This record gives sequence, C-alpha cells and structure tokens, in this order.
Amino acid sequence: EDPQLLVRVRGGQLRGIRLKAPGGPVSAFLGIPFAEPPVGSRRFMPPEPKRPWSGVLDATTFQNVCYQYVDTLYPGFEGTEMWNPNRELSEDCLYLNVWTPYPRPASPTPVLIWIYGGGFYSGAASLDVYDGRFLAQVEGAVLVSMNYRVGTFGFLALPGSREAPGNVGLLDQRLALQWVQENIAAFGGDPMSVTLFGESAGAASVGMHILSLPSRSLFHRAVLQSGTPNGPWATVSAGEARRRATLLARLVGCPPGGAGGNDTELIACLRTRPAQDLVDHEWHVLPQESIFRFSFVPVVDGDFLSDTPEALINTGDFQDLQVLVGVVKDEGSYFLVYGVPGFSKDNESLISRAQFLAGVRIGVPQASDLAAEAVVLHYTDWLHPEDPTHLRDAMSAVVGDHNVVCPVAQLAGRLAAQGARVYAYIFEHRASTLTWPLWMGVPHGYEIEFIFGLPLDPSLNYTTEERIFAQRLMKYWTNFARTGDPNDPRDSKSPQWPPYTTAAQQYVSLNLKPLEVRRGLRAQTCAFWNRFLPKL
Amino acid sequence: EDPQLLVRVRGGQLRGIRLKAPGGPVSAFLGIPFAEPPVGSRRFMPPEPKRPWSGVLDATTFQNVCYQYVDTLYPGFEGTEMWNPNRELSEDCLYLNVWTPYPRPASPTPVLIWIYGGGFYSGAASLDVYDGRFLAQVEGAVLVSMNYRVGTFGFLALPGSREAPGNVGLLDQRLALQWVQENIAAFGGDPMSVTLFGESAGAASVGMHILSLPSRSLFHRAVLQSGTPNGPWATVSAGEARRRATLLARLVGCPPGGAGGNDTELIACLRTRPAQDLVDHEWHVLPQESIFRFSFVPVVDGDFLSDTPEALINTGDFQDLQVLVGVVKDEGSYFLVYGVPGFSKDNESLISRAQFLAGVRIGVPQASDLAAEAVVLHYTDWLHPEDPTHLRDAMSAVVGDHNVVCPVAQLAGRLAAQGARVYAYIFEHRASTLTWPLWMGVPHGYEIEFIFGLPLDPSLNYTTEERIFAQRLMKYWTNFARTGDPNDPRDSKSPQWPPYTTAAQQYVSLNLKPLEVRRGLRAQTCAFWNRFLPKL
Ligand SMILES: CC[N+](CC)(CCCCCn1c(C)cc(=O)n(CCCCC[N+](CC)(CC)Cc2ccccc2[N+](=O)[O-])c1=O)Cc1ccccc1[N+](=O)[O-]
Ligand SMILES: *[C@@H]1O[C@H](CO)[C@@H](O)[C@H](O)[C@H]1NC(C)=O
Ligand SMILES: *[C@@H]1O[C@H](CO)[C@@H](O)[C@H](O)[C@H]1NC(C)=O
Ligand SMILES: *[C@@H]1O[C@H](CO)[C@@H](O)[C@H](O)[C@H]1NC(C)=O
Ligand SMILES: [Cl-]
Ligand SMILES: [Cl-]
Ligand SMILES: [Cl-]
Ligand SMILES: [Cl-]
Ligand SMILES: [Cl-]
Ligand SMILES: [Cl-]
Ligand SMILES: [Cl-]
Ligand SMILES: [Cl-]
Ligand SMILES: [Cl-]
Ligand SMILES: [Cl-]
Ligand SMILES: [Cl-]
Ligand SMILES: [Cl-]
Ligand SMILES: [Cl-]
Ligand SMILES: [Cl-]
Ligand SMILES: [Cl-]
Repeated sequence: EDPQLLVRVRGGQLRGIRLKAPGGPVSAFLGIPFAEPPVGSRRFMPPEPKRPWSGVLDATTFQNVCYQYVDTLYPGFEGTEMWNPNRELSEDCLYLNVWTPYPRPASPTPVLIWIYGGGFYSGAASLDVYDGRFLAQVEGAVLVSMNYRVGTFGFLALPGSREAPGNVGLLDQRLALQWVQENIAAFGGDPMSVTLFGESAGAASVGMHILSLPSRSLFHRAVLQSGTPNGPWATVSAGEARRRATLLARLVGCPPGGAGGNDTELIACLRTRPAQDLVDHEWHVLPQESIFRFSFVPVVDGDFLSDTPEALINTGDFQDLQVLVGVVKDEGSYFLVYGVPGFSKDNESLISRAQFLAGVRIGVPQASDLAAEAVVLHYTDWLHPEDPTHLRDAMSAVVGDHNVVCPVAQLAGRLAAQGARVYAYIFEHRASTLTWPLWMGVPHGYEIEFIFGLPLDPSLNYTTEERIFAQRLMKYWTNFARTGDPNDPRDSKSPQWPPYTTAAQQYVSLNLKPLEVRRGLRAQTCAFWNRFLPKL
Repeated sequence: EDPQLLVRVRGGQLRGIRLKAPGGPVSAFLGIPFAEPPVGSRRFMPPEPKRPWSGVLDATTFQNVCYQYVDTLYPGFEGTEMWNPNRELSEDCLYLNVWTPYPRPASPTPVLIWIYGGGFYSGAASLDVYDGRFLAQVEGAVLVSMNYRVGTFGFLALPGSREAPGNVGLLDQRLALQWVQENIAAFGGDPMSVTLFGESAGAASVGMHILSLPSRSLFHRAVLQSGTPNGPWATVSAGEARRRATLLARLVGCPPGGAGGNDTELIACLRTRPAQDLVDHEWHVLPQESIFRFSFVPVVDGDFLSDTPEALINTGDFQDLQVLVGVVKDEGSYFLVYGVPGFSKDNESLISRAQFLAGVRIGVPQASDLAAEAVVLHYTDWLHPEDPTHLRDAMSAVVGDHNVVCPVAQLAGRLAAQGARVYAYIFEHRASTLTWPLWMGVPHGYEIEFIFGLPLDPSLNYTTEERIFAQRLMKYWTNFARTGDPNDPRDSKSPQWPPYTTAAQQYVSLNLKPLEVRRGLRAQTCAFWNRFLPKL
C-alpha cells in the first residue's frame, strides 16, 4: 500500500498507479470523473459536477472515449489509426487524467492542461501521443488532460432552446478546469499557475476559453497549436447550427407524429436514438462538398461566445495575457486525401490543372466563383501553370493557409495589437517514424509527439537527434508554462525567441537546427486571405 | 554639284545633304513632303498624296513639327526639354526624312522606318534622339522617319462623319509607308524588307499597322518598344471619342451656341479655331483625374481598327509575322511627377501610405473601388507596409505595369500563341548622362538613345562601355530588320537570344552585362492585371 498513490479530492478518495518513465517513476491518476455521466435525458445538456462517492474510487486505467465517428479511410494504417479511439466508445466519457512526478512535489508545480483536437468530431486523452509521463518526469510538471464530448453529443445545438443550448463540450472542458482549480493542489499542482495547451480543435477551444469571460479565471497562460477560435471551420452561426441539427434530426426520423416546431419534442426524440444512429448521419449535414469542415462545432450563441470570435479578438482587451502560437510546415496535406479527387497517400498525387481547380472548390467550400478565381490566381505559378508537383503542393498550401496558418497569423496580429505577449513558431521537422507519404511533409498534428516527449522512450525507435530535439521542445513549453516566457532564464548563447509583434512580426523555426528567427509569417498570402477575400 | 545627293522620286527631284557621322559620311534627305498640307479645310481630314512639284526640292533641313503641346513642367531641364519641338510648329507638318550611307548603297538595303512616341499628343522626327546618321553609317541601314499629326489635329474624331473620321494621324503614317513603298528604291532601300519600329505611342502605332489590314502590305517585320495597341491608354471607343470631341468643341466656344447636332457644323466651326486654342483646351476633356492618359488617341471606328485591339490580337492569325517587343526597368517612374501628389524629381520622393492609396486612384483612373483595393493589396509589402521607399517604387511599378509592361506581356503572349515569332527584351541600363533623379531608375523612352547609337558620338560624353553597348544594340536591331532574327547569323555561344514562347516565356536583359536569358516576364503580376483584375 503506497501512500503516494492514495489521494483524496473533494468528491472522495482516489487510488492511482505508479508508471515507469525512462528516467524515473511517475504517479498517474487515470479516469477521475469530473462530471455526472451525460447519458439519457442529459444528452446535449451542460455537464453537472460529479456527485461525491464512497470508498476508494479506482483510477488506475483510462476510461472510455467519447462517442465519435471512427476513421475508416485507411484501415490498419498507423497514420490514421494512431488518432482513432484506443478504448471503448461510450456516452459516459467525462473523465480526466493527472500525471505527477514521483513523489509529489515539495512545492506547488505549474499545471499544464491538454485539450485534444480532432475537429470537435473526435479524439481522446487516452491516445498514446498525449502521454504525459515524460513531461511530468523530466520537467517535473503536473499534467492534466480531460475528455470532452465531441460531435453531436457535444455540439448539436438548437440555439435559444434550453434542451440543446450548444457548446456543451466546451462546458465539459470548463468544468474540468474548475475541477483543476478545486482539486489540483492535492496532487502537488499550483492552481495559480495553469497553462492550457491544445492542438487542432483543442487549440481552438483554448482560444475560446480566452474569449469567454467565465473561463478566464481558470487559467493564466495559453498555447494554441495549429488552431484558432476564429476562421472558417471552428464556429458556426446560430442559424447554421439550427439547420444542421434539424437536418440530422430529419434523417434519424425526428420528431414523430406530424413533426411541428417543438424544439423540446425534436431533442426529446433525438435523446432516444442510439448514439450510432446519430454518428451514421453526422457527415451528411455539411452544406457543401468539403474537406476541413466539421458538422458540429462551437456555435456563436451570444452566451459562451458573446460575439463572433473575430469580433471578440478585434475589440478585446488582452493586456494581461501570454500566448504561444504556431503551425506546422504542411497543415493541409492529409486533408487532401479525404475527398479531393486525384489525391491519395499511396502515389505522388500528381494532379492536372482541372483537378486543381476542382480541388480549390472543395478545399475552399464557402468561396464564391470570383473568390475561387482569386485563390487560383494567387496560388498558381504562371511560369509552370500545368506542373503537377507545384499543383499538388499548392493544393496542400491552399487548404493549410486557409484553415490554419492565416487564421493563426490573424490571431497573433490581433492579440499582439491588443497588448498580449505573443510567441510564434513554425514546426518544420518531419518525424523519422512517420508513416504518411513523403509528399505530405509535416502534416497536421505531428508536432504533438515531440511536445509530449515521446522520443525519450527508447523502445519507440526514434533517432537520438529527435530525442534531444524533444527535450528542447519540452524545455520551451515548460519554460513558457512556468514563467510565461519560452526562453531559458539567464542562459543566452542559445539564440533567444523574440515575441511576435505587429511591427517586427518575429517567429522562430522549430526543427533539428538551432533556433532561427524569421519575419513575416506567410505575410503576403495571409494578407490576401485575411484582408482581400472578405471584400469579395 | 554633289552627284550622290541628287535623287529623283515619284513627286520630283530632291537635293540632299552630306552629314558627318563619327565614323564617316552619311546621306540625309530631310523634309520630303509626302502629303498635301492638312491645313485650312483639310484639318481633321485624311491626308492627300503630295502632288508633283517642279524644280529640285531642298532636302537639306528638317521641316516643321506638327502643332502640339509643349512641356512646361520643368523649364530648362534637359529631361523634359529633349522631347520638346526643336523646329517651328505648324499645321503644315507632313514630311519625312531619309538617311542612307555615303555613297548611296549599290544593292538594295533593308529599310527601317521609325514612328516616334509622345502619347499621340507630341513628338517629331527631328528630335536628336531619333537622328538616323549612326544607324546609316555604322550598320549601313536606310532609315526613314515621318511626321504624323498628333493631338486634336490628327486624332479628334466624330466617328462615322465624313469631315472628321478619326485616326487621320495613323493615315498620315500609312501614307508615309506607301511613299516608302514606291520611292525608297531610288535611295537604295529595299521595299521588300521594311521594318517598323517605334516607342510609346509610336510603338502602339506600329501594332495598329499590324492589326489594320490595308497597312499589312507596306511592311514585313515590326518592333514595339514600350507600347502596345492593346491596353488602357492607346485607344478610345467611338462614343468616348465623340464625347471628348464634342466637349472640346463646346469649350472652345464652338457649339456654335446651341449645342451640337450637325457634325458638318461642329467640325466646320472647329476648323476656324487657332491651333493654339485647340492645344490650350485639349487636356480639359479627360474624364477623370489621371496620369498616363491622353485626350485624343486612335479610336475604334470599325474602319482602321475593324474591332477593339484586344479582340483583334485574340482572334488574329499572325503566322507570318516577326515581332520584337520589350520594356525598360521603370516604365512609370516620371509619370508620377505629373500630378500624383508627393512625387517630384528634385527630392527622394518618399511618400506616405495615404499618398500611395490616392496615387493608385490617380494611376489607375478607370479602376473601381474594389479594383483599387486589389491593386493596393498586390503591390503592398505587408512586412513593411509603411516603408516610404517601397511605397514610392511600388507606385512607379503600378503605373509602369498597368500602362506598359503587362500590355506588352499580353501582346507577346497572344502573338506567340497565334504563330508569330516573338523576341522580348527588358532594358535595364540607366544612361550615365541621364538628368532625371536616381529614384526613377531607367525611365520611359530612355533606351532610344542607345538604339539609335548616339553614344558613338564622342561629344555626348558617354562612357566607352556605353559605346560598346550601343553598338551591340544596333547590331541586334539591324540584324532583326535584316533577317527577322536579332541574333548574329555567324556566331555561337554569344549567347543566343531565344524567341518568346508561351511554354518557355524566355526574354533577355539588355544591359552592360552579356545577354542573360530569363523566364516569366512579370508573370504573376501581369496574371493579376490581364486575367483577374478585369473580372472586378
Ligand atoms: C497649361 C497646362 N494645362 C493646360 C493646357 C495642361 C497640363 C499638361 C498635362 C499634364 N499631364 C497629365 C495631367 C497627365 C499625363 O499623363 N501627362 C503626360 C506626361 C508624360 C511624360 C512627358 N514626356 C516629356 C514631354 C516624357 C518625359 C514626353 C514623352 C516622351 C517620350 C515618350 C513618351 C512621352 N509621353 O508619353 O509623354 C501630362 O503631361 C493645364 C490643365 C488644364 C485643364 C485640365 C488639367 C490641366 N492639368 O492637369 O495640368
Ligand atoms: C412540446 O411538447 C411537450 C410535450 O408533448 C408539450 O408539453 C409542450 O407544450 C410542447 N411545446 C410546444 C411549444 O408546443
Ligand atoms: C493515386 O491514387 C488515387 C486513388 O487510388 C487515384 O484516384 C489517382 O488517380 C492516383 N494518381 C495517380 C497519379 O496515379
Ligand atoms: C448641315 O447644315 C447644312 C447647312 O448648310 C445643311 O444644309 C445640311 O443638311 C446639314 N446636315 C445634316 C446632316 O443635317
Ligand atoms: Cl507502462
Ligand atoms: Cl468500468
Ligand atoms: Cl465563419
Ligand atoms: Cl486557368
Ligand atoms: Cl471564403
Ligand atoms: Cl504562393
Ligand atoms: Cl483651304
Ligand atoms: Cl540602288
Ligand atoms: Cl480600353
Ligand atoms: Cl463608351
Ligand atoms: Cl491599408
Ligand atoms: Cl491578388
Ligand atoms: Cl509586386
Ligand atoms: Cl492574356
Ligand atoms: Cl529604382
């Protein structure tokens, strides 16, 4: 009976498990419920705090994954399957995980809260790439990661109705943050130093906790990796969420008996449908044929988001905020194989000019004819307009800039203009273990392995250079979470990382070579996306 | 008494003058009338062939300059004054000049016909930069240059009328070309090798002789230097020419007193106006505040131009044609000091961003609001949007690319696609003797000094390197006129000047350094001007 693995929180006693990290033991508490299961008549509704329990509740193991669509495109392929659920799917998914050094730290340790991505349609904190034993052991951090509801279950909304108010997955996240506030001191964490960091939709979620006043008192510093609250895919209007919800209900046969305009009857009918009945029709409600669009995402309800994210970042007061943002080299690459015809992971995806034009219509689905013409003009090389290599790479660049890079640049420019301290990176290193094809470069979400320190595991067959690289990145992130600055205090000789500013526009490259400072994150192109195309 | 200077043409006998070129004598016949003077009742009317004369006509001096505006902006400044009329101004201007070697050539010599520029409001063949003695002495060419009516006197049009059909300055040029066809064998020229070459409006004129079918039997090869028949400034619609002509008539106090109506009466009244009255009022009729816009230019009458120049170059068959086209480094440089505020030749001309926006509204005067926004987007550097130097150069680039470079790129592309043999250049060398300020670079029309071989004159204080440069350029031009190819027929690894094609898009740089082959003349930017921008 180990006294370090027995911890009492508000709700009751917890039993953890001692895990072996490469450099020493860590304490893990996995599957701590922070909310009553959102099942039955709780579906689509905001979460309620987990009722206290009796005896010792077992957290030695990851709990179930929130119910979600599962990626079937390339069965058996490590590239997709690494992101697929590694546990049972259930609507009783609201649980969080805690990693602490062994033993508990003598003094309160800054806390890191990871919010996973997946486009608000998928993901779990039990995935191997989110393993927090390396950060906890090496940098002494207390790392928390929670499961939140995704897809319809988290985001199906009938705006204005009480039964399906929308954004309840964000409310799951917020409840996990309040749980960290109340209970994290018992694990050795400091509730007064709390850094949220996330990738893809998780990153967007982080931004939204910045823009929602009730969430601002639950965290101090924030990191957005390859995602933003603003931009094309991360939010939907009230009317659009009503359209998608009503259409999905229509596909599952809801409501019955003469239909009507009763919202309580529609959501009452939906709450009796098996989860998979909803997931079956999840993708059918997208308004246009598209990639990098997700059916059920945060809605602008005038509640959790008091206004649109763009308006909130434009007019906000960010004076006391410290943000770290960045992108990867090719953000849009693998999205192309998800239904832009001519693109596959098993060949070079050399495409014709017509295939590139159609690809623009899919990858920028909300673009008008004139806006698509502008995108084609901008991304075409008119010395080699037919060159299939440049057409393919330029398609990847269109998707990546549109959905990620340019929204990140917009967010960093706005936050820096409004008084925030912003740090910007671009992750250029392709993992030696990557199973995706060569032409896709560094794809969406492939920096996460190194931030969490997976290369420090020698059994994972990384390179030694990737091990020291991962250690350096863990130093950057942990330094940021601790001091609000990624640079190592005192030090120097280790070229400094300047803050991103409006005048200088300085960002750094994260790769095997030492830190290289650059100016102008896709400056001309993102001026086109962020400035011109709106006028069209 | 000189046996070489007495020459008989179809109209009568003429006696020329022996001139001293730096390396030997040449024969000059200057002021040969090719047309009955377009004076009195013949104003605005097409030219009539010069009726035969008695005696020996004096060829030894330049004749009058066509009545035209005189540049007052910078009095005493060589930069502007070198283009001003150097002879008496008169409405009886129609005369041409012939240069041949001394003695006159034994066997028929390929003929070069120069059509001067000046935006169809100005110019003359008597200017020092158009002096043909160097091409006659050094390269043995027979060079002809003619005066044609400019301004109201050649281009004022009431389309469809008998009394002022429009384009009579172009008909002046054509009549000179027909005269050359009949009479040039008397001077030793070869009527079956005739190369038109011109600059600015002259270049445009050349292009229109290509697109006008009656002019097609008077020449073989063409050279267009910094001008095109297509594009914003070189043509006006029938209705616009009628609008400008009627407005001018009313401004000179010539309705007479009701409005308008009978075109015989409007033109009859307009013919009673002093020449300087017309010149005084000619700039009043420009529809918007603008630079690089000229009031009276060729009109699309459905007669000389069967269709718009863009239409004719898109649908034409050029299969037997040989064209040489090119631009200079900064085309729009000195247009900016003509009333874009903030631009003068006496300072570094560093401008603010607001001055750049207004400057785009002036330099692209027919652009809509959205089109101007697009121009400002494209030409702004978004790493240094406020940098005054980049904004000044960018303003120059807007005017240059809009009026010259991109029209040349469209013409080159269309002629190449439809089967012409196209050679393309970019003139990068700034004359050491240039009086315009440093920031203007190589301005509009400053390659002509070198093409005509003026640096071979030692009194003009050029460099030796510019002597060699001028010689090399004269060899390219006369090689093209002779063979339809600029390249030295007997040579290898000079290197070679390749023909412009749609696939390769190869052009050469003309400067002090040896020929450098480049691809993609203003490829992306002119893709913006020619392809996208129209759709707004
Ligand atoms: C008293 C002056 N007014 C009344 C008659 C007229 C003002 C003169 C016109 C000013 N202007 C404008 C407004 C636009 C424009 O594009 N240009 C052409 C100038 C380009 C350069 C001129 N040159 C030297 C002579 C080059 C150095 C000639 C040249 C040489 C070789 C190739 C090509 C050229 N070229 O193309 O010109 C221009 O001159 C006053 C008045 C009255 C009513 C309305 C407006 C005015 N005003 O605006 O001044
Ligand atoms: C919706 O249905 C419930 C139960 O059938 C009913 O009590 C309620 O009045 C209905 N709402 C409306 C607006 O008809
Ligand atoms: C690559 O594979 C995809 C799917 O198998 C196919 O649609 C595409 O035509 C292929 N591309 C090439 C260049 O063979
Ligand atoms: C123009 O005016 C004259 C006046 O002598 C008149 O005879 C003639 O018919 C008029 N032309 C037209 C087309 O009306
Ligand atoms: Cl283990
Ligand atoms: Cl269980
Ligand atoms: Cl949006
Ligand atoms: Cl196209
Ligand atoms: Cl769009
Ligand atoms: Cl690009
Ligand atoms: Cl008369
Ligand atoms: Cl002869
Ligand atoms: Cl036009
Ligand atoms: Cl019109
Ligand atoms: Cl601006
Ligand atoms: Cl653009
Ligand atoms: Cl540019
Ligand atoms: Cl074109
Ligand atoms: Cl310059």
